[PDB]
Amino acid sequence: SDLGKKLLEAARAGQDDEVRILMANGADVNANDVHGSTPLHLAALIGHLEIVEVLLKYGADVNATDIWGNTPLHLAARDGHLEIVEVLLKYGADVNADDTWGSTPLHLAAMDGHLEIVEVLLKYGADVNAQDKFGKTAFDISIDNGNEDLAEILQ
Amino acid sequence: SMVSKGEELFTGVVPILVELDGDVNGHKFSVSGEGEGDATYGKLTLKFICTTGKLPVPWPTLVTTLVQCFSRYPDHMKQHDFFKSAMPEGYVQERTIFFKDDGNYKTRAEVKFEGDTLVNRIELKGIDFKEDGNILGHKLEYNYNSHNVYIMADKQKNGIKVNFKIRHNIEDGSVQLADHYQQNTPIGDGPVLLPDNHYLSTQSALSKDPNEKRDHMVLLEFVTAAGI
Ligand SMILES: [Br-]
Repeated sequence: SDLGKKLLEAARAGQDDEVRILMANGADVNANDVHGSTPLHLAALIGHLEIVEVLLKYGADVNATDIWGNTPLHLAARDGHLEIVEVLLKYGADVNADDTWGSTPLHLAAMDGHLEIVEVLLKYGADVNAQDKFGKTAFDISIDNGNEDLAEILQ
Repeated sequence: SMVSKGEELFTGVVPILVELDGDVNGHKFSVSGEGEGDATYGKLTLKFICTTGKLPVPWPTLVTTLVQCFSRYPDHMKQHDFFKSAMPEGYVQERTIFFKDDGNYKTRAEVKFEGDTLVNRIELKGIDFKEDGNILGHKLEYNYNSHNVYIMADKQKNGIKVNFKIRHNIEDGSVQLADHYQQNTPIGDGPVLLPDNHYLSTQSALSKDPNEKRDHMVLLEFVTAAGI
């Protein structure tokens, strides 16, 4: 919207107090920009856990997708934000959501070398046999990157 | 892990300005663009307008010409982000683009900060375009493919180079290749880290604004680095 634009900006800027103010004054929790990015995408992106929680409490869609196929879990997994991965999963994030290239959060987390995030994704039923559109599983990726520790838990 | 002086400037959302002065087979035109980029997300949001009237070439032919400093780089690769690390004083970007069975563009651009805004100023020259053909004849579809590009250090020239092919879709199912030869050099004169070779992956969506009378293009992009 308008109140929605303010909210997208405050979320991305990591201004927690502004977000709370906007939310209690009735801002649209599921506002999005032209890319389909929601405030929850943005707070997960920058790793602001308290904001992620506030937004979930006020009815944020945990599975909102941008036009590139990114959910907030994709962005949190890619950027290495473990507690945010945990909370998104607990409150219903689709662990096997595919972006445009067929990448699941497990692929993104494996590509960036984020071991603890991979362990949590697996705990929540991440598919080790899912292929992206270059035909690569997360396991194949970890081998390409020479990462013993990921290869061992992804086999 | 590393955060260079120039990387510090891209932690937030950054306003963008693009100015292009063009000449193709003698047809003069100008394009201006505005919007913003978010290098942490890896996204661009831009709107471009032809200020001279009607664009004498297809908009898709201009996309590569109209700021790779907005690519998202993983933490382990931040020391390889030449583009952001050249800021604020910026870099020169030079291309020759050969359209197969048709003419070519030559571009020179300066990308740098002017105040708080990242500004791409371009000169473009096109020649030897068939009046019949896909470009001047405007037979390109209004869309854009996803492309990976391989970024290479060039020690001898103290910069980087990129040689890539763009596939433009034509009305009747066929495809028009555009071979890009790119060279980038810092404007600063100090010592500079040249990157290890790696890739940029670009996705692009072209659209129109419902309320814009002028010849324009809305361009959204999503860009990530990989391969180290
Ligand atoms: Br910001």
